[PDB]
Amino acid sequence: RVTLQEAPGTVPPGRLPRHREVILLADLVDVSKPGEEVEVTGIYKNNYDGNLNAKNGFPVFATIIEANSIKRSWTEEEEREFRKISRDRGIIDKIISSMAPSIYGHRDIKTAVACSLFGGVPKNVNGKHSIRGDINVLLLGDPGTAKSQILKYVEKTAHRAVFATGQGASAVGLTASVRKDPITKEWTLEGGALVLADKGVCLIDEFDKMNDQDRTSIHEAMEQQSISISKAGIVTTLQARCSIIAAANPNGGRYNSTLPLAQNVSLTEPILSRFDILCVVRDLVDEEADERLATFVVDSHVRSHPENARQRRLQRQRKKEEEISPIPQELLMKYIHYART
Amino acid sequence: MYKEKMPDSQANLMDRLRERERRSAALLSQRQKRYQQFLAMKMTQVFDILFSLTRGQPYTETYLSSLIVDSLQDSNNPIGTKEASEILAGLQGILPMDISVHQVDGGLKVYRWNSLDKNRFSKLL
Amino acid sequence: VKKVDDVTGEKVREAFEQFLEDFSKVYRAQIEFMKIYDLNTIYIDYQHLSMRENGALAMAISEQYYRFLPFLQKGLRRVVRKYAPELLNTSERVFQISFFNLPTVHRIRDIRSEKIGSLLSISGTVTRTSEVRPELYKASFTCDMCRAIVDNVEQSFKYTEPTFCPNPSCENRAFWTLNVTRSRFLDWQKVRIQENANEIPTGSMPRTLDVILRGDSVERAKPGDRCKFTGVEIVVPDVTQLGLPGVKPSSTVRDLTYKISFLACHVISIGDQEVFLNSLSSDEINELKEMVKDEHIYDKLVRSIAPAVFGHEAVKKGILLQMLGGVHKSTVEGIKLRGDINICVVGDPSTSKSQFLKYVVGFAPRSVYTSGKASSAAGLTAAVVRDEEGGDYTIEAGALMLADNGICCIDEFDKMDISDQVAIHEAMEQQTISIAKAGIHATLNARTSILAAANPVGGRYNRKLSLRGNLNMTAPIMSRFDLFFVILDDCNEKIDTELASHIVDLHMKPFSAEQLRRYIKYARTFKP
Amino acid sequence: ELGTSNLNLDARNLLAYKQTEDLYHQLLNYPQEVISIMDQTIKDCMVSLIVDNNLDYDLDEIETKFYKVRPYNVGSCKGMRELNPNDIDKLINLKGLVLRSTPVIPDMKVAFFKCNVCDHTMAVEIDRGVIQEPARCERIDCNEPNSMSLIHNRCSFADKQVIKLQETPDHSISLCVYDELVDSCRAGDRIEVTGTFRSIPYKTYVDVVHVKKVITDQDLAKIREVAAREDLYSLLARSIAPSIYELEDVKKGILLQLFGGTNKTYRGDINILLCGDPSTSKSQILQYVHKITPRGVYTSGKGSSAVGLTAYITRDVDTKQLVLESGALVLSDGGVCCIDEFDKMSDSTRSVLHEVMEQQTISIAKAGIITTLNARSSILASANPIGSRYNPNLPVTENIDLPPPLLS
Ligand SMILES: Nc1ncnc2c1ncn2[C@@H]1O[C@H](COP(=O)(O)OP(=O)(O)O)[C@@H](O)[C@H]1O
Ligand SMILES: Nc1ncnc2c1ncn2[C@@H]1O[C@H](COP(=O)(O)OP(=O)(O)O)[C@@H](O)[C@H]1O
Ligand SMILES: Nc1ncnc2c1ncn2[C@@H]1O[C@H](COP(=O)(O)OP(=O)(O)O)[C@@H](O)[C@H]1O
Ligand SMILES: [Zn+2]
Ligand SMILES: [Zn+2]
Repeated sequence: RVTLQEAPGTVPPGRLPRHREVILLADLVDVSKPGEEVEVTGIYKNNYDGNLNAKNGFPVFATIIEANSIKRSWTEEEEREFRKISRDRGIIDKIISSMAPSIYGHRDIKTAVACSLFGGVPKNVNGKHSIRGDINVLLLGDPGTAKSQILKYVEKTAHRAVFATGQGASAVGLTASVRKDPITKEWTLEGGALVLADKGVCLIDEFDKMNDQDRTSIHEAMEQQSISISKAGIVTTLQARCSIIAAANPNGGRYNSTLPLAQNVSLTEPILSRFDILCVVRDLVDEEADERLATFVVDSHVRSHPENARQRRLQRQRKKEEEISPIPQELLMKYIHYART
Repeated sequence: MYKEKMPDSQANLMDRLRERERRSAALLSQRQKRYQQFLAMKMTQVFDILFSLTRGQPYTETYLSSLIVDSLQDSNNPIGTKEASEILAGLQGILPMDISVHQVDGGLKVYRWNSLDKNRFSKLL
Repeated sequence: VKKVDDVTGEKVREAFEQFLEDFSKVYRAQIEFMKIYDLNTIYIDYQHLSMRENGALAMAISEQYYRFLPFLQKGLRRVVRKYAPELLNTSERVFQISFFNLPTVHRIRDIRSEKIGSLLSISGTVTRTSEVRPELYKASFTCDMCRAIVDNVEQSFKYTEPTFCPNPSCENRAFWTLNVTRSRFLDWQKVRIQENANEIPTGSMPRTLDVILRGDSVERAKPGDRCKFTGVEIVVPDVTQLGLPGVKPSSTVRDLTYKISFLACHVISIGDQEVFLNSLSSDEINELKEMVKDEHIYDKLVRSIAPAVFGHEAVKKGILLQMLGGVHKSTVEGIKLRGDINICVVGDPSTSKSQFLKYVVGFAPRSVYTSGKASSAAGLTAAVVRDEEGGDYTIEAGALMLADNGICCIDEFDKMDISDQVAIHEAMEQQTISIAKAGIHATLNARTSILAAANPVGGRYNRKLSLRGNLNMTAPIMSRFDLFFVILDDCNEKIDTELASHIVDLHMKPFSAEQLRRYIKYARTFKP
Repeated sequence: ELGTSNLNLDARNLLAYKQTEDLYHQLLNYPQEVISIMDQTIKDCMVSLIVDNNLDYDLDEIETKFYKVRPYNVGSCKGMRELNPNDIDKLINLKGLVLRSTPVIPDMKVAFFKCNVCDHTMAVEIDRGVIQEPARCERIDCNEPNSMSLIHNRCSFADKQVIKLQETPDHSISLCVYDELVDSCRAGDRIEVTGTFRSIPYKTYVDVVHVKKVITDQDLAKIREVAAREDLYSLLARSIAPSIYELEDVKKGILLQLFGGTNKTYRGDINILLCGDPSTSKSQILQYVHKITPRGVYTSGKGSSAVGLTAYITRDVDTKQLVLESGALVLSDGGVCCIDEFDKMSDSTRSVLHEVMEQQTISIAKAGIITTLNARSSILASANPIGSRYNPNLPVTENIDLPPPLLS
């Protein structure tokens, strides 16, 4: 018996994730493990008969799916357009400019975001040695620098993204939680946010203000891309192959330009060593830069305001996308998926 | 903006203020009449509450007035508690034949309305 | 052998069929719409039901609804066979009726045993919900001795086996085989709601109740929503009555305990110029229009917030603007722009800063009042608590999730511990609450406007120093308040004389407070 | 004239008249019989005064309905703990304060049985808590035995509620109420009880028959005489506390605090702080006030906490709503509380005093609980000065260890 949960990027706004019980029979066992994404074909049947008719009010049952076949992929029409795009000279600059178009400036951050989205090669050299393939990014700066809304673009762009807040997270919740099976009464383990974000990206906002233990829980995940646990006799390690994007504020809430980085933050050199790219932001004042930023922001707020009709509205939306980005965003998402694949 | 650039009126500005003054009371009276009509029209959408699910007689006016508010009226057009009390008091005057509530010692106790009909008596407005 | 007939029920069914045939035939158009779109449930406006026979039909149906429902169901299915027999086809006559638009709405406070078996409407804030399940509406059984079949075995609130084998040539009883293919099922859901804040007087605790939903109406209830239900009250067996004092009746031995639950058929959540305007009458439109089409309305509304507090006009403007928060925007990139406005006020221990909070919580359609030291991190955002009916966790609404799309008031803000001030930040800027604790990984709506009150670091305003040294709040939290006021006290005689006069008149005793809610309900929809 | 379904009989008239006192002494063991007789007596009296006297004509609903009578001022008994096993089922009178209420619980009155083979329906009612299932269908044709079945939601029930009351005999007792008596008593109600003391095969509980939600002219003459004499203030100060010499201003202030201001809807809860030297008689005054004033609670700031003052609040599985374990500060509702060692109160506890003194309320928002509680009370407090003695070489504000927001 295996539980299938809604994909992290597919949860509807403001609702808890839905899930169903899936029954694997006839040698269809061990086809999947926690963290894997699968598609299954089966029969929608009811089998929860018993005391439920009297324990809860009125006679009711519960539904399960008995699995028949399961599977853990691109047409030529998509690859042709991808290869058409790939031959453009200087494609890197278009891709970098494509990240979060409504955010003005911060190109040195946008490049890091794009690089983390594409990622590298997890070179398992000779098997006996391994290297993490994903880039870790820390966004440190003063308030009013969009260190948070960038994560609200990675969450909407990457194939599988998980977002968490520093004080709204727990060490058990992020890594893994222990459960007792309702049928076999045995100790069982359920993956946390890092296990869910496997082969994806994990987002942690306000990374500085979380308690020290929840911050410590991220140590193994940032380099081993795995979760090691020993609770209630359960000893196992899960895959947590995800990149981490963290946003934080400096000590006192404003960056002291006259002091080093190793003094402006409550973090420590170990934690900083697990990152690759550190983006330091100053909210310094200047008439020209401020005028540029304000005239960009006011037009962004003009655009985002409301105002075969489906086709016409899609055309108008893509027109607005062209007004601000060189690449259509659906094509960018597909391109990122294809490149990672 | 600066639209009032050259309204070069004569001493008739005093007569303009007379126009402002001497008819303001008429507008206030019209606003009061409009509130009266507001109540006299909302009572048409209230008596269904009384008709539907109240046949006993333990209901004091304090209960029914608090039941007109925090009710179907809690909607695109909310209503106030004192407005609900005014509605419930005006129902007796507008329908003498079915409501004869009397002061007990403090406040009013409302009994089971006879309810000959529902809305045909609104013609008196 | 002829069974006993309900002649009143037959008359009711005939009247209901005549109502269906004569009402104008919009409901027959609804039936055709259901046939076109493959719909299971028909919906009936109660005020349409109450406009035939002076509404006596509706009264009779409502006051004994649990009895008369089968007759109306029979009438409707006869009508559908008369006009749309294809809806009886499967791949077998499942059909539901849902009434809405009740005139009266009843509180959890006013639940009585007299209301049992009658149609009524209630409203309450949802706190916990269970997952949807299938319910055995009508079952069928096959005999065990012989192989006869028994259809249409309605399972009234309990698992019910057939009492006899229909063929007299068989003596089967107390043993049956349940069919799971010819039998038909329906959706099931339970909603656990709470009494609203404006119902309970101060010093009184809110009541809780469990509400039952079935059919397609399920999943339309979300936590934190001021939902509204329509249906009938039904009692269900209870096991917690044991140990109570007083004589308990017995059946002969068997137990006969009960507890009260509400079954609702229609679900709606309370909440674009023309849509709103078409729901108001001419006089209502005129009354709302006077408050909009006048030259000085802005100053008039400024001079109307909290009329008991003298002076302090800046905060009166601020609260008025906060109550009409900005339009929320979503970028073509999908990034969302926050629209709600936060306000912080700091004053000396003498200036009336708490009365603004009390006026807001007493006036706002949705509002929650709390104290800085009394509040905690879990009590503001959301609480991770073990759920009933299972071993998994489930959220509970904190101070921020409650009064969503409303104003949240916090007093003694500077007294709050920083570790539980931090959690308010995400709601203050992202309008969301993110949870990654104990099997919950969802992100919740936190569209709330934060209103706070605080005191300087030394209680008194140390007027020797500047604004920088008199506040313990750091830059990150100060940056998130769209408006920020520091009000002071001075020994000016002309001010203190009037202040004394009015604060003494208080102890001696343009637009009314009721009108402001009506105005805001119209104003809030605009998108400049 | 009244459309009411019951009459509150002025049971103090039973003691004001001789034969009714004898009736009380006879009735002490049999209230139910007299109440049942009085129901029919009321119906007959109504019928007579309406039609026999030809004064009214509205009779039908009164004729058909059932009435009750509730005596509300019966003479009190010897006290709850003094009641004997043979005092059970006797009419009793008690007093106290209500704390908690259970939700509305329906109690069976009518049973609706339907025959499951011919749909015939029988009306069955409960007599003395007994359900009698019909053995066979009553129809001449349908004689199938045991075919009668009960439809749960076509039955009729009545409201039953359990209310918790802290009783003070002339300990807590959980009362029982039925019919319109439910939800008439709520948390915090000041209650006098007239009903039946019960213990049945054995928990002690009261079947309430009525509930009350609440001197000589020579005393008036004495009050007027004391008020008229010119030394009224001097005499009052002199007689309040003999062990404390002089201190006219302190006497006047504390007596004024006992008098209290006017309450309008703006309370009059006067609060006084003693900042004298740490050897002046101040504990002797507060300890005496705790005994002379109408009863309150005596507390100390050092020996108190935030939970100790306000309350402990938690949900309940049985009640399905929040319940409170009242603290001293809320227990003093409407009375007077004394707080020694006010300078030693913890900061978290001191934060509670703010909203208490500013709005007479306490708002709490924690995990699963969001509610406000009323704590309207007057606070008399004593606080030693900073150091071993009051030092006039320092400012008066600096001699007190209370922050400006609390001190001002
Ligand atoms: N460089 C920028 N260009 C355009 N808009 C910006 C920029 N920086 C910040 N903003 C605006 O300011 C807000 C910053 O939100 P947030 O990400 O919470 O700030 P931070 O995380 O830096 O404290 C965003 O809503 C965004 O619209
Ligand atoms: N402008 C005003 N009008 C009326 N009353 C006022 C005004 N300013 C102050 N007050 C009175 O002073 C008191 C101030 O209390 P407040 O400063 O709100 O306490 P806290 O600082 O604990 O919130 C209020 O009870 C109020 O009655
Ligand atoms: N004016 C006075 N009248 C009666 N007793 C007094 C007076 N002044 C001091 N005392 C006595 O001095 C002792 C000290 O009491 P008090 O000063 O009230 O508290 P503390 O011992 O905490 O300072 C008490 O036993 C009291 O009887
Ligand atoms: Zn058979
Ligand atoms: Zn029969």
